[PDB]
Amino acid sequence: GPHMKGAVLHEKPMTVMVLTATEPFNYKEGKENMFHATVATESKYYRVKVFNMDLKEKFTENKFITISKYFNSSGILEINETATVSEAAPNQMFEVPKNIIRSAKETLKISKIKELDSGTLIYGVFAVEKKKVNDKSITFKIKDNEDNIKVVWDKEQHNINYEKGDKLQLFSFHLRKGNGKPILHSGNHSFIKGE
Amino acid sequence: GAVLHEKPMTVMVLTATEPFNYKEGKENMFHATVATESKYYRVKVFNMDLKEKFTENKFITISKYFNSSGILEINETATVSEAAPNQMFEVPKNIIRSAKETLKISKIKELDSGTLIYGVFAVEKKKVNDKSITFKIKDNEDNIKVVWDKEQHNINYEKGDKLQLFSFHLRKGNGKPILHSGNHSFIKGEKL
DNA sequence: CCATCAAAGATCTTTGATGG
DNA sequence: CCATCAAAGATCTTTGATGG
Repeated sequence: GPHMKGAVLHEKPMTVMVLTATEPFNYKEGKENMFHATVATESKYYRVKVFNMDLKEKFTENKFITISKYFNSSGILEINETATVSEAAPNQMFEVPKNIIRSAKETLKISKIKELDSGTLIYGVFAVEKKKVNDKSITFKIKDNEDNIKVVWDKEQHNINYEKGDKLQLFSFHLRKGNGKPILHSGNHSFIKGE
Repeated sequence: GAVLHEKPMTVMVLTATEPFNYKEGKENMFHATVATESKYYRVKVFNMDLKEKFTENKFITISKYFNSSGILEINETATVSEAAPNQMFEVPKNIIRSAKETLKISKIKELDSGTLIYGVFAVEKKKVNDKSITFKIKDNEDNIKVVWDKEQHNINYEKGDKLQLFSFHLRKGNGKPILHSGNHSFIKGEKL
């Protein structure tokens, strides 16, 4: 089945414009690489997790593609081996509204992130106040104008590309509210990179 | 701070442990318990030349020793002699019994953080961690966690056994009282 | 009934208070 | 201005709730 549990299959074809995509990366040892992308329709942007590396080229910025038999997990799309992805016909193309492009690249305030439900996937670019390397984890204190929060990565550390002073790019991190002590924690598909 | 007592005191030796390594690069130490006519004292001995002197029921006269909040500490600068008969005496039965008794855990929990704790307790559970070994000990009223993080070698006691503790430190932090190993801590046990 | 992953809690490391 | 050492704080593990 889908890499995201509970994800629902959508057979109906949908045409999107690719806004951005990450390099592929190893998310789990012994498994094929994945990448993250953001795509948009005339009315909505979607975060997308792509598990078929045949599709690297099709996820080029500003390209229009038609996707079918993809999975939807709480608004996050998953494209795996069973999906069909083709280049869109010129007649299937459209203009993405500016507000949608803007929202797709925006990062929520940390204070607002903290109000979301536990388990919500968090994406964004944040200033780093401190980085701490431990044996079983790397932690970051990230911050903005108004607030700060801890980011916890407990996965393989070798391939993280982050340099002192960089802003931190987060993809698919999980909000954990704990009990008034919230953090962002890596999960199965999380990706982290300096900007 | 510990108080130096230059004047001689004659005591009877009640019990003493075998010597053990308490700190890397240091001479061994042992624990003992001794008594006068009127009081018992727990004792820490750091001069191993004195081990034969600390045999059960022996009367010894101690001088230039330290009293550290009720615990006597005997190092190289102390003088320890065999007592003269005229300094010998009878240790009353209630003093000997008090020397051997263990505080209820419910009373231990009320003491100040940092108080040194000794006693014999039933073991309820043992857990081995990466860098510590912990035990749950109990009596008829209460239970408490013991933490050993000094050497990470096997402590071969488990549920049903009895654990004898020497100079463990009470920590109350977080409203969660524990007994924690410290500089001079030692564990003996009775296998089941 | 395993797998998941967040909440709860234990363990481990750092800080800070105290004294000599 | 070392040495202790317990609390605070951070990391790490265990537990418990959910869902295919």
